[PDB]
Amino acid sequence: TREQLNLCLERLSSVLQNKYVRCSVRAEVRHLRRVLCHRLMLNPQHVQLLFDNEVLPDHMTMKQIWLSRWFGKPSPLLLQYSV
Amino acid sequence: VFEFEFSETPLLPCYNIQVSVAQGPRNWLLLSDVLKKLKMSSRIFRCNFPNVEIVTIAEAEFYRQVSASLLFSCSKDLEAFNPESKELLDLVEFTNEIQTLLGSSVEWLHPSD
Repeated sequence: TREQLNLCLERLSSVLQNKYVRCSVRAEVRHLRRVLCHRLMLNPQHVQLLFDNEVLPDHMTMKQIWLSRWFGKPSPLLLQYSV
Repeated sequence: VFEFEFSETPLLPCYNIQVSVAQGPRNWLLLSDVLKKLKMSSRIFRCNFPNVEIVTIAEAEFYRQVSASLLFSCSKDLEAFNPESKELLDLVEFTNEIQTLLGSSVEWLHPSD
């Protein structure tokens, strides 16, 4: 298989449940947004993903976010979501 | 199709390690990490999962493959290991069954909702 990486999701200013997420390195922001919608039982496009209070583009992969903002930081990668 | 693991408990590190040339790199957990979380004996684990692959690997070799990875660029994610060690480590193959046993739920995202 392909590399897996570990995320921890945090609500910022209806909550999650299981905030630790493992996914494929190729998983993209858009995919995570939809999977989160499913778990929170929301319509599509009601969850945006953020790092350091800025919205992440739909086409960015989890691996990019790691290398660009989390390089040399301890696992898991910390992301936030808004509803 | 994309596979996601959700857990309200921190995740064990997943290691991408080639054990056989024929197989290429595969995903594994350190068995001691699994056994610690469950406080379970090696014996009970192997009895209950007789067909989950466990392999032994030199800690030295383990260190080289793991440090090669950009995702293990933090010193903290490697400090439990010794680059020159001749000790053998046990790796358990990282299956959905193991993820489930360790308390997580596995979800599948398809092109549609």
